[PDB]
Amino acid sequence: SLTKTERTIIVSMWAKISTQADTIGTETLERLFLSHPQTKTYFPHFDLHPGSAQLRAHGSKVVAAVGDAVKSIDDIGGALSKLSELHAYILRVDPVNFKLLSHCLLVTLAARFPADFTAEAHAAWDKFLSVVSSVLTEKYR
Amino acid sequence: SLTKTERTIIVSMWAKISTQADTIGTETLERLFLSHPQTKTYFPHFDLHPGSAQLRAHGSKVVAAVGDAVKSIDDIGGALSKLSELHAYILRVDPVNFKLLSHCLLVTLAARFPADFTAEAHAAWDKFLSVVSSVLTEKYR
Amino acid sequence: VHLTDAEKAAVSGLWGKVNADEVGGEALGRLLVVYPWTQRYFDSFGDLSSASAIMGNAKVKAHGKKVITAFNDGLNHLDSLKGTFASLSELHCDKLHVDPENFRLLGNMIVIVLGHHLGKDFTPAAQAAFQKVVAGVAAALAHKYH
Amino acid sequence: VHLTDAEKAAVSGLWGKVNADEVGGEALGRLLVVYPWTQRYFDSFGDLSSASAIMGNAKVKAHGKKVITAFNDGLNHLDSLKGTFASLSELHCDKLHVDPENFRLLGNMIVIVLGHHLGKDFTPAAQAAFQKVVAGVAAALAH
Ligand code: HEM
Ligand code: HEM
Ligand code: HEM
Ligand code: HEM
Repeated sequence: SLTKTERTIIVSMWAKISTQADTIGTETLERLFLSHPQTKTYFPHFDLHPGSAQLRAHGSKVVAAVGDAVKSIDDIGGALSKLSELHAYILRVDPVNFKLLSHCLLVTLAARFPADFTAEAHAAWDKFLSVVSSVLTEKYR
Repeated sequence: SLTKTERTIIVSMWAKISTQADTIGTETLERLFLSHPQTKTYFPHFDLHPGSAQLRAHGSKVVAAVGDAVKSIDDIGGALSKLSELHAYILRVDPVNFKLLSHCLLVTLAARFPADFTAEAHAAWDKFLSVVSSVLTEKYR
Repeated sequence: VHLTDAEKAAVSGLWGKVNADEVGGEALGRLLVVYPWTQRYFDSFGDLSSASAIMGNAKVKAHGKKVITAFNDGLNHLDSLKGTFASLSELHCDKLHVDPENFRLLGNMIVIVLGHHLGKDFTPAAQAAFQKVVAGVAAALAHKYH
Repeated sequence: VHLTDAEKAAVSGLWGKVNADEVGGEALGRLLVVYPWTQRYFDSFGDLSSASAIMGNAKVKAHGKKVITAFNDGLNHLDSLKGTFASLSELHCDKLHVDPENFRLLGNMIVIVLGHHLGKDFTPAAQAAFQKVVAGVAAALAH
């Protein structure tokens, strides 16, 4: 349920995010792991130390995924189909964690694009990330 | 929204609820008001004493609405589309309250129809009520 | 948590009317069935492929007994849950990394199973009492540190 | 509710570089905008019909001051949040009837605003510190 305005805010903000995708992805994960240590257990095979190459490569894939959701904002479910199956059947990630990652991304955005991160932008992104999180956990319902 | 096995369980259980709809509706609300008093704030105009004709009447309407969703299960939103505005824009009910009411109804069903309340039937009703709840709160997310 | 000598007598009387072990086993079982992601913490329990397999799983039942035993400890120390579960709180956070929201979910499973077992005896007032208990246990388990 | 001295510093420093009063008003506003149902407890404040309106509502900014002030108090007593907020707890519980889940939301709003003001200074490690603080404050309020 995204209004036309909210949708443009997501597209506009995405344009800027895509030019700093790699750093935004890495910072988001660092915030997640540090603020919510429980999330680290999903990456036992990962080098989660600062500047890590795995983390950096992974953070890039995550933001790219968010980008696909932007490109397919009208059918996020279809776009992220493969990922929802992976996170539910294979990774079995606790739904609460998606809310935690969403919060951390919002923090990264607010700190990186203060001028663009208004209340409305915030509401639009929270709503968008809620749909992305809902789609990724749909396999539990 | 629901698979055939879930649908079958919802319908057969509803067959039983229908004959006791009024008492189930009333028992659910009373369990809710007593275990989660915060919810009472939404009914300041109500005489919340047991046996209340006002409370019982409201209970009948809630269960009636659940039944309407059961009847047209292939399209739950279309059967409850009306109730959305009321709860979301008018009543502004905190979404957490829907989990609470759903939980209370599950307790009522478990207590009333123990033989039918298997783990599978529980899973199906939980998913069904969650679908009903999203529709009623859809004017939020 | 704080319950009147009335609620405490009710919780006490109703609790004595159920097979605690079954309540714990069925509550855990329902948790695994209704919120499938919780299965991730019990890989060593074996076959959890279907609601049927879960509810009849011996390890699930065996573990439910341990859960309910600790739950029973709480029923015997409603004036000091924080302390009673401090050790379990540490285990589930520091060692198991279980998001505390799940403590609330299992608490809800127990309340539902109590209703399932007690029928008419699990009155709206009785549920309210047990609700304070289960909320107390969940909070005690989520309390950071002690 | 423990904090490494290294962290104790971060929270102490960073909370200084920011304008507390603005944080509270903006955190509250974001709460009302992002979660429209929380508006139900503020019919008095007047016009909350839109974001810009909400963010510019005088009564909303004024209340944020008190919320941020209280938050600040608990910030000076990260070891006794229990009693510090005890008074407020029963006020939000027994009198205002606010579902405890909401306290956690406002705490997230506060965290986001801090990142909004401090920018690059609000680093991951810094956020973790404040999250623990925020988590503690919400816990006390609900407890
Ligand atoms: C906005 C939410 C999220 C998005 C868009 C997302 C996206 C992705 C993508 C694109 C992959 C890689 C798929 C592939 O290479 O086949 C992935 C992997 C993974 N994700 Fe997520 N994810 C999200 C949230 C989460 C959360 C909350 C967790 C748990 C803390 C999580 C844990 C994992 C794990 C463990 C992997 C496996 C990576 C590996 O083995 O290298 N994800 N995610
Ligand atoms: C499965 C979830 C629910 C269903 C199916 C449901 C259904 C209904 C229905 C059919 C009505 C009557 C509409 C009319 O008069 O035209 C109603 C009214 C109302 N509901 Fe709900 N409801 C649900 C959950 C909730 C929750 C969680 C709350 C808040 C704790 C709530 C609060 C109210 C209030 C305050 C009214 C006004 C009724 C009056 O003044 O008589 N409802 N609901
Ligand atoms: C009413 C809330 C709960 C209580 C009272 C409780 C109690 C216990 C107890 C007494 C143990 C055994 C400790 C020992 O003797 O070594 C245990 C273990 C465990 N609990 Fe919980 N628990 C609760 C909720 C949860 C939840 C929600 C989860 C995750 C979905 C969980 C996951 C585990 C795991 C993975 C173990 C270790 C089992 C093993 O290694 O085989 N618990 N719990
Ligand atoms: C970071 C968490 C919060 C803190 C520290 C906090 C603090 C306060 C304080 C200090 C007061 C003034 C009471 C007094 O001492 O005279 C207050 C009032 C109030 N708070 Fe909060 N609060 C928090 C979260 C919330 C949330 C999540 C809600 C629900 C949307 C809420 C709703 C209210 C209401 C309705 C009032 C009374 C306002 C009035 O009468 O105009 N608070 N809060």
